[PDB]
Amino acid sequence: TQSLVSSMRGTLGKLKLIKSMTPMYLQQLAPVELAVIAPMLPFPPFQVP
Amino acid sequence: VLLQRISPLQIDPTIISNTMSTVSESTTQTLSPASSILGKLRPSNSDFS
Amino acid sequence: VLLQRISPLQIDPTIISNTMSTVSESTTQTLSPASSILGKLRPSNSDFSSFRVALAGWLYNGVVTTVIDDSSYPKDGGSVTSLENLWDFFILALALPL
Amino acid sequence: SMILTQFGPFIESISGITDQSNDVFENAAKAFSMFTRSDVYKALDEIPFSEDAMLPIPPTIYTKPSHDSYYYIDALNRVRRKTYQGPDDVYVPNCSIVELLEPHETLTSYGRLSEAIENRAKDGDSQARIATTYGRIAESQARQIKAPLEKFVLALLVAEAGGSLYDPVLQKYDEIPGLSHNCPLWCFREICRHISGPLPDRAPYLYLSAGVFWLMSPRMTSAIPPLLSDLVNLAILQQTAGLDPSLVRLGVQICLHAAASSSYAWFILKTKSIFPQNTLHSMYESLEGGYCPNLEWLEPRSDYKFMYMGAMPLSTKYARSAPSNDKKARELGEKYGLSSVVSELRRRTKTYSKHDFTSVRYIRDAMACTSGIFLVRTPTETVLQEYTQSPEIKVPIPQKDWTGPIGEIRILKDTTSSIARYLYRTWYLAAARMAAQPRTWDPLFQAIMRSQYVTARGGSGATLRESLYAINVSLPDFKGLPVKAATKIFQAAQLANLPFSHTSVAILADTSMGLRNQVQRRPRSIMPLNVPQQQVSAPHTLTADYINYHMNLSTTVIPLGVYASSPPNQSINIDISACDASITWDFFLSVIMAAIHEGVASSSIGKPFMGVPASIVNDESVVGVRAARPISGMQNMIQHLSKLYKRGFSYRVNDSFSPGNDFTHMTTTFPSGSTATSTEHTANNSTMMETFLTVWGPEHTDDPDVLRLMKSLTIQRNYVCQGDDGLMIIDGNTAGKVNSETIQKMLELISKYGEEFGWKYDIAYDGTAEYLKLYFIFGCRIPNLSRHPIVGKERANSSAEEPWPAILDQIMGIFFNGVHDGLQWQRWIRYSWALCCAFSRQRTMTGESVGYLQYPMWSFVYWGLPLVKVFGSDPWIFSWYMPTGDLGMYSWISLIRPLMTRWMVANGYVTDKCSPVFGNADYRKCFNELKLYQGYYMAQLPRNPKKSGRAAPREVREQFTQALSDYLMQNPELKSRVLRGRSEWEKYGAGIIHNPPSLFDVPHKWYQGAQEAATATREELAEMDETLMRARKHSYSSFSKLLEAYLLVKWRMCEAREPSVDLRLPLCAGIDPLNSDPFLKMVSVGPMLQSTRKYFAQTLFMAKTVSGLDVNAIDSALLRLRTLGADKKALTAQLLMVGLQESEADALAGKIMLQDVNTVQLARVVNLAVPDTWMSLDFDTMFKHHVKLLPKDGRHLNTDIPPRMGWLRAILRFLGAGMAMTATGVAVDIYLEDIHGGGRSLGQRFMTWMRQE
Amino acid sequence: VALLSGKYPPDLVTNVWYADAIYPMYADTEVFSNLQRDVITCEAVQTLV
Amino acid sequence: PMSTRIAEATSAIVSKHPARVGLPPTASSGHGYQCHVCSAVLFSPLDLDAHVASHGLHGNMTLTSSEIQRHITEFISSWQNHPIVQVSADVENRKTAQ
Amino acid sequence: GYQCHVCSAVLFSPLDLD
Amino acid sequence: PPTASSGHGYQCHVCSAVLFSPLDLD
Ligand SMILES: [Zn+2]
Ligand SMILES: [Zn+2]
Repeated sequence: TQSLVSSMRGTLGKLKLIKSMTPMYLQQLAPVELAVIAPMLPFPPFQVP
Repeated sequence: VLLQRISPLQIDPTIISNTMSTVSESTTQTLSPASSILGKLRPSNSDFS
Repeated sequence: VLLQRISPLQIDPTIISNTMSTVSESTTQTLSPASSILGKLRPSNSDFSSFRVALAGWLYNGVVTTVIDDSSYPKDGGSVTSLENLWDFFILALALPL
Repeated sequence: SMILTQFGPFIESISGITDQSNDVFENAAKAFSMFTRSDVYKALDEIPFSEDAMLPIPPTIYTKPSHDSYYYIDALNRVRRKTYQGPDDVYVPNCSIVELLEPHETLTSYGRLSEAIENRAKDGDSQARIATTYGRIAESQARQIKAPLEKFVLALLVAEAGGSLYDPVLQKYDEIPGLSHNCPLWCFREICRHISGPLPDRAPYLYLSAGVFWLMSPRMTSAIPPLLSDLVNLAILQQTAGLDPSLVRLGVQICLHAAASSSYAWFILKTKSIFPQNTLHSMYESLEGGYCPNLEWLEPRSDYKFMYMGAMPLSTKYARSAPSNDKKARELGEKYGLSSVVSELRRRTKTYSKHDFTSVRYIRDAMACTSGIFLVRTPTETVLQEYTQSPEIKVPIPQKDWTGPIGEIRILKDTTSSIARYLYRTWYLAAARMAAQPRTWDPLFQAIMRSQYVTARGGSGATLRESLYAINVSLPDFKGLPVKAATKIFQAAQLANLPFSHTSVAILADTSMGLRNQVQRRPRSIMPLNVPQQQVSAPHTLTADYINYHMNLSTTVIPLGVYASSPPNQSINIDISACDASITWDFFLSVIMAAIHEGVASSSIGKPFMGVPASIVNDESVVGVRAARPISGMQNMIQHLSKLYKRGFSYRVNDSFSPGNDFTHMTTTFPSGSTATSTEHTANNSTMMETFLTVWGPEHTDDPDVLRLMKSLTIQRNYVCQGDDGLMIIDGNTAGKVNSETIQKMLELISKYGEEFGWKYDIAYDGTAEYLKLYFIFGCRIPNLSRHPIVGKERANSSAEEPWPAILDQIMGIFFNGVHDGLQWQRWIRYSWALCCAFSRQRTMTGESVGYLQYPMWSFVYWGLPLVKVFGSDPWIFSWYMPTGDLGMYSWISLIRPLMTRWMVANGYVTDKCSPVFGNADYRKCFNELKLYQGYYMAQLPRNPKKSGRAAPREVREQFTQALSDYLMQNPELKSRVLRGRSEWEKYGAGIIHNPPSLFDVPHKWYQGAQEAATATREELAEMDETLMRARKHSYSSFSKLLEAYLLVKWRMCEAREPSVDLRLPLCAGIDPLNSDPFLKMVSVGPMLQSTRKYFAQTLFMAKTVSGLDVNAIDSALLRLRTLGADKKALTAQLLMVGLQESEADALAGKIMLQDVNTVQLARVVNLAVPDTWMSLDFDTMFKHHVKLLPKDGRHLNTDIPPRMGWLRAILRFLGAGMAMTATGVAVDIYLEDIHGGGRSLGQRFMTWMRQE
Repeated sequence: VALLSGKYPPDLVTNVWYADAIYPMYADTEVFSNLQRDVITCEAVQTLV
Repeated sequence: PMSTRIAEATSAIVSKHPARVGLPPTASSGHGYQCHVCSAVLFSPLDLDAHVASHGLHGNMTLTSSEIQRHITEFISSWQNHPIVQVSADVENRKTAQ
Repeated sequence: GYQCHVCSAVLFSPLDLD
Repeated sequence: PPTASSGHGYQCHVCSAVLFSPLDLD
């Protein structure tokens, strides 16, 4: 009716605006770690595009 | 398990509960969009691997 | 402790709780601004000596610079969507000019 | 067969064949009281054994020499014993008890210590005093058991004669081997037969409650009464802890070699670590597979929050890289002639190579078989052995590094080459930041400091009042009070109105002794202190509390070691031996008192502490100048405390076990029961580990590996310690486990650090974690079964023990210690049935009239023993994670309620009146017949009651209570606020509860707390008997208001919760797919994962949860006045009767009118409580997510609750979760069915009961 | 849940953290002992044909 | 020896044969061969015991052995349904180690 | 003999149950 | 419909459990 609708809107907007750090980590720290790890690895990478 | 020991990123699912506790829910209406999340987002065997 | 005996005002123990009864809410809600106030600020008369130290620190600013402790800040940078951090912003915006 | 002739229905009644009823319960209890020791020893002759229990017994036990060569007389007429093999050989010999004995007057075959030898020893003869010393210490060793000895093995035979049982979940018969197989019953039987011999009487000794009666057999030795306790302990554990034959046989062999030795308890000490060293300390040493928990630290390293991120496999890299154990353990087995046992244990340990359930069960089975006696010696041996230790300091503080005296304190210099400057820095900054707090000058904080140490366990003013008479001060003795003079409350009421300068030389008095026996350890000698000495040591406790809470903060239990034992994360266990004796005035207490006396100087410059005025002492701290400098209060307390720390302590020793021994001698050991002991030891442990890792480590190493390791370790992130000891977590790096050679080099460097300044680190490094005596390997909890014996109870004094209703109180504790440990419930809970049935009848001895006493079975189920079959139900139907009390009772009767109602018409109890709970049946003619109502209210009756109250005259009683009020409350603002709160509470809120928690209860509460240990003799025991008789002869008509209030609601269980953890992971020893119920419940709900000591602290609403009175009662009173009405001034006044500044009480009352309370805290309006059986398991997620309202069928209109009085949701949470946990099998999602009254009727009935609590 | 709830340490510096974490990996030198196995594998297939 | 007994306990708790096959479903080859209230077929033990329980009325629900075993089968079915333990191994197999 | 689902009263004939 | 009543029968041949009615027994 009304209050469930507005509460769902607010829950969704708040969940959009959670203080999360995992996307920034995947954006700019974890590829450096994968590039450091990957030559010290017994099975080398094997990638199709 | 090698990436877990090099990643500075940690996983704290109390962040989602602490940011959940700001949404306003009436005790009246039967659907709780806040508590559905906290019942759902706990994974199956509670593994994060 | 020396200004403690000179100053006429003491704390009125019941201004805060005699307020917030003019405005109220439905009990159906789970959030409460008045009990948010009474869980946020605790008067307890231990506030009072710290206020008197803050008032006495105006005499000595060349050697002592009185600042606000980091524990008064909302530990996250806060969030506008939280009434908790809204009250934190209110408290800090009152307390900073002194 | 003979036992079967009388226990036909009962053995099958408890084994799940027929249901348990009151009839066979009471007939069996008639049989349980009717016995004789010959009737018990027909049984062990009757059962034939299968020869796998049979093994040779050496004949050297029965023939032992005389005891005259073992004791001698010191030059001060002290009776001490002669050591032959080391100075640790100071214990009870095993020899020759038949000769110093006189027979009983009507028990012609049983006897007693001779009265003639006692009289000749009270004269002061040499040999008579030696003989009565040996006799009384043999009595005191023989006494250390809970109940008489044969009663346990009788309950064993009654329970375990049923044969193998049927597991309902696994659908198979268990292969727990029968009673005909076990070694310890065979050894028990044969030793009793050979000790009896030609005698017609067959028991080796008889246990009266004061002292034991012996048997006049010429082959009797004193090692027999601890041996029979060990053998009945192994026989009771093998049936119910799922042991093998072989480890039990090895433990029985070690007990036989213990009796063959020259001293029994000495051998049990010296071989206390064969079983852990060969199995636990040397485990797996090459592996290939398994599973281990993957815990992960939550980043703020003071909060101790954890995350279970799943299971993870193992590999060859995670094999045990700890150093070897072979040569030391083989030498330990070789030195005492136990090489076969250590070779067998090592041979079986080297077989296992996979981390799963069976290896962990093997470790638990090996840990369970160490002897479970309590080691006992005379108190003169304790005081003359353990107090003569003293630390050696190889690098002392040089004499140039101290300045001149300030009063009687010297200051450590700044230009100091010694290591003590870091201790000086830490304790300085801690004292300054403590004294700068405005919390420390709170008079409520001063009042709770004075309320902290005057506890009921307070003694030894026994020369203080004589010394105060020796300094000519007039003390009131308060003649005419039923208090004892030894209590600290009476002493503080003596010292209430006296200035500090008069009681200043009260500090240098002595202290008497307190003894406590322990499992497999030297007996702990706890000691009190008197009132001015515990008052004057207040900065010494405040500064250490500031260290442990704000600066270093190690910790103020299980999941810490589950993290630290996980196989990429090694752990080093750090024990400090003789940690009380190893802190003296030479190093520690000198630099401690100097740093506290210097650090408190600034922020408290003229103002005095409680009672202690300011003073002045002269100083020579600069070599050129000499002056007199004014001294504040806390500095003055350090000045007075330093004299006592420099002098050392004298102990007033009086033992009852040996006449003629009375002495005092000085010592330098730190006192065990002070007000600053554990916090002080944690602070010093943390500080020395810190200054180790940051200074002394890098100054003495060349290896870049050890240096790189010690740079990364710090006490804030990787070191947790409690009391004296702790462990150190070593994190696993990227390449796997850290190299063990560098860790070994740092370890042998820690030992060199300890041997410099006095300490002696006991360091074990084996790939496991010990922490607060809990042993964890690879993140798996292992209970030590030998730590909790079933048979023995600690007794220190020779005084006679308690009356009847306390020996029955201790057995719920026995069952709950069985719950916390891992036991096969199939025969364990059935043993609990036979035992608790066996303890139920008493035979009182009142004059000329015959009276009997018996608790019904429903009382025992009300206390927490869940049933097997109820009224035609399925066998083995209930779990022991049920709540105790009304919540439990409700839940498991609600699980069966339709089938129980349908059983009511079997043997028809039919009534027209249709109730919502039962309907067709009546419940009175069933339940008052079966004594369910009488047993329900009889379980509710208070145990161990007593009231002496010996006619206190009103004047001196009032003077005692007024002086106690004057000592507890000095500051009259506390008096003003509590009289104001009392007046406002009787104005506004009184009438609905008529029972306030107030501060003036505490003078009265301490007054009767003095007489909580008066142990008056006859009249109130007969009064207890009369109350139990009238409560038995009654016939009630219902349950209480709580349970009838609960009976209206209904629930429904389905859809079977998803598993919290992996099923293949070994998480705890003794739970597995063989143990269906507790392991299945553990996998259903998951373990705790929280520190759970901050969880309960977050619950309680008090600002620091310190009152001296029952903070649960204050929170309950606030919540009960919240839910019933009661205008906010009632809650303000209720807080002011605990004592606040009239403002924060008003603010907190306006708060608590409005905010939503947590689920666990709302038990207080209805007096519920989480049972301690749920402490290992998680509950919080089950409350938040798996017991929910508003069911899957939608609304039913017996599901709505108004927005006002919404606390019923939180109590219905407890209700549904109890209903989940009482059922066997997994925890199950439960939704809320109809409640038949509505939220209106439930709220009205709840308020109706809360009218009168 | 790991995408939504991630956090860094409250005071971290990435070069110090990575220079701490990465060094034990390159302390190990196993990766040079695989290339000789590669030598013997290629020599084996060519001498087989 | 113990490992046989604990292995039998594992096989008792984990295997009620709900094991999944790849076939077209046929009216003959069903796990519910003869459900003993009405003789139908439902192809799975969880639906079969739900069929046995649902014909009983929900005020007459008493815990018994079959009522426990339904929750056991549902629990083990969801646990085997989880994918990380669908594809897992504790030990090597001479190929992964190589 | 048959029984009811609310209040669990057991009776004998099905019409009496109704 | 509900069917079970107060019966006269017991003794399951396995598990040694005797109980209320033959309709619960089978
Ligand atoms: Zn059917
Ligand atoms: Zn009905």
